[PDB]
Amino acid sequence: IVGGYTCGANTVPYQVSLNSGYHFCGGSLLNSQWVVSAAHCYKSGIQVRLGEDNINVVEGNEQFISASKSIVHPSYNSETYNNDIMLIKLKSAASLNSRVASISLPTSCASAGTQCLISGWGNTKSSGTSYPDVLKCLKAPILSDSSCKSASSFIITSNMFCAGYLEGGKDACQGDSGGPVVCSGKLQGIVSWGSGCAQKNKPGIYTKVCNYVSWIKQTIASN
Ligand SMILES: COC(=O)[C@H](Cc1cccc(C(=N)N)c1)NC(=O)CNS(=O)(=O)c1ccc(C)cc1
Ligand SMILES: [Ca+2]
Repeated sequence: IVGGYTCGANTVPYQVSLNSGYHFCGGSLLNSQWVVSAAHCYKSGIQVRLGEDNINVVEGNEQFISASKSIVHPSYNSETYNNDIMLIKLKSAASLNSRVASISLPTSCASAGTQCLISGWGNTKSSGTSYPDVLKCLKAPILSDSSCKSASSFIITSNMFCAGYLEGGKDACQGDSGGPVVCSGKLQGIVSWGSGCAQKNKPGIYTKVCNYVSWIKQTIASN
């Protein structure tokens, strides 16, 4: 997260870190047994880390639980990142508490201009690299598709939205992928892609979660 702020320990209790020896992506807890992340974060041997603030220090509220199954969206396209969404089932249910908690799925989508909270342990620099230990947070609005497309020339699909600031300085970044975009109490986005980080006229691109809720619910019901 570039241009954000330190969230405060466990203030984003649905935020998970995906670990394969090291943090590599974010995720969001959606019930005690399931995490949602980006398909482009898929790998085998994922350990889900819940209750994290400092990812390099055991502070006392963590739960480390191995993935038992990962399910990449049936129509995920790795070239364009269309349908960049994945479900991860935990080998054992998380013990839910004030620091390890689910985020509600939307019943309807979020409109342009709606303010959201984006969070993660990604790079905090727009030029070069610096990776934080504690969770970072950013408030950012959803942009209209037309403004986003005209400013950026990005090719996006109806399964993506743009959020951030066209002027630059505030954005998600490498290492935030898979993590949450929460707007008005609902998980509306997953950190997916962009061009650099926090560059002018290059806002962040997010998987549009509202389009996937029926798939999420039926997948969870059957697995
Ligand atoms: C700094 O490193 C990068 O090049 C960015 C990081 C990144 C990741 C996620 C979000 C942002 C953001 N600024 N909001 C930035 N990667 C990428 O930006 C994308 N990875 S990518 O290069 O593999 C890629 C690019 C474009 C498509 C359609 C699909 C995949
Ligand atoms: Ca920790």
